Amino acid sequence: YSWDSYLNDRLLATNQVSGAGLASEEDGVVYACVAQGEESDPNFDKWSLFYKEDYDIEVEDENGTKTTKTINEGQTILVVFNEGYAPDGVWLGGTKYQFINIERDLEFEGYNFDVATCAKLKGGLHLVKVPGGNILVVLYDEEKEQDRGNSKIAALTFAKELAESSQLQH
Repeated sequence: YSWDSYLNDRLLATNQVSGAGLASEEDGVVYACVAQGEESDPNFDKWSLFYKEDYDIEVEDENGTKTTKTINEGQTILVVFNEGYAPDGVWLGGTKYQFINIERDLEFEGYNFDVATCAKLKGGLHLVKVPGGNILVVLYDEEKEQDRGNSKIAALTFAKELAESSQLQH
């Protein structure tokens, strides 16, 4: 597909998320995305929310020790599903999110899902493994009448649609 159409009609049309993308499970790199930017900003760059090439960050531990870490953003998404923790945080689009929770085999209306949630200032994201070996990335923005609970139901509802038609395979 051109996944943009689909993401917009099925997910962004809800008004419950600020953005949505698909990542490959192989590298965790978002390859299709939409952002509610629209009003909003018309020269708004949706990719700015979802993609950023490898960069170094400076970290200071409690000791006062300063190190550099090279952030590969996709990898920070894979570590949460692969290991169940985030040694560096989850980074997306240059923004740091805090890993709050992972729920494996969460039951949503007939289907099971691995779903992770991370937080930023006045927002966050949900990550859901969906078929085709994809990760669904959903953003929410508390300044836009969105919240963590409703964006997650919205992410799960979209994942269920994908899981259902993935089972028409003929």
